[PDB]
Amino acid sequence: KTTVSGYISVDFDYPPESESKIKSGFNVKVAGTELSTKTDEKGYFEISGIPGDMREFTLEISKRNYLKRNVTVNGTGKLVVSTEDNPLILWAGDVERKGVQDNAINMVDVMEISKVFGTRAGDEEYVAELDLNMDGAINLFDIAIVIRHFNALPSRY
Amino acid sequence: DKASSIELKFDRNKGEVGDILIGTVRINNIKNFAGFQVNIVYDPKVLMAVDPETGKEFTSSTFPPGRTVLKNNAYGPIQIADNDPEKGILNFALAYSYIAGYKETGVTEESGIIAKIGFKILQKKSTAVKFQDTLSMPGAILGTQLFDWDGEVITGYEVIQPDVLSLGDEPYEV
Ligand SMILES: [Ca+2]
Ligand SMILES: [Ca+2]
Repeated sequence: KTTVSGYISVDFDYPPESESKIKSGFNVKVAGTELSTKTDEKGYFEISGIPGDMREFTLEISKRNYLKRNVTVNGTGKLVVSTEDNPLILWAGDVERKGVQDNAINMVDVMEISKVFGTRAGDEEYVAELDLNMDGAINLFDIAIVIRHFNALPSRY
Repeated sequence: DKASSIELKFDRNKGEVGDILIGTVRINNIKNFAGFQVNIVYDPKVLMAVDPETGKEFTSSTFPPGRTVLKNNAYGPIQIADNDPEKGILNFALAYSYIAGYKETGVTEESGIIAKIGFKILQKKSTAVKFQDTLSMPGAILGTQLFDWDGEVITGYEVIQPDVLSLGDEPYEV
């Protein structure tokens, strides 16, 4: 069998205290199989049990409110797709609406965040998953993260 | 009409080389309007997009001037520009970020100008400037997406295009 591992992270600034939540919870799935995992608090993932004859496979990387990314991997054995110092980046801001993302970052996403603009952790209307930098407030820094990759599609990675 | 629309109209549809035709993007009767994104295409070999306020040629980050709505800083208006003038694409967006405040005050901004864009005539060839769909805006309405003060997508409006800039059909008057 084949094992694949790596590191996932983000390209925006966040408080050091939030690192654990920022880097965890990225889903990684081997396409066409039931093999999957989620990243830990360092952004590390590892998937074992990939068939050895499956010499080419695709990793589907996803997280709630992130633009999904597919990465093709060629090889067998112990494969490393990224390192902690140069992680695979996923872009925040393909925001769910009624549990559905549209695989584009654009004004629809900005406006979803705007629904809870100016809220803080503790408020009735604060939504943790829309606090993109996880600093305890939903505000223009979160909107600016979306705008950084405005009009992005998964093909632009 | 009372009917809901977004419209791009030109001050004139004929001109000589070097004239700047002004395209004005308006909204009409858009209920509880709070923001938009639009994708406008043109032939960059025939027309050059220019800022009618600054006099500069459009770049990727040029937000068009001239709006008469979404100006109240109390609700945190945010401009976004992501044009590609070399490929004849303008793509820009603006909304109130603090829509809850806008809604609470309850004074709606349902009609007015959202953008003015100059188009400098490079050659006398008949051409079109139009709203058009783009892969970066899935589910948009001919490359237009309008938002209300609940932060929801507005549908049901007309998309009015400008008449053809029939620059290649300019005969002497009979
Ligand atoms: Ca989206
Ligand atoms: Ca935040």
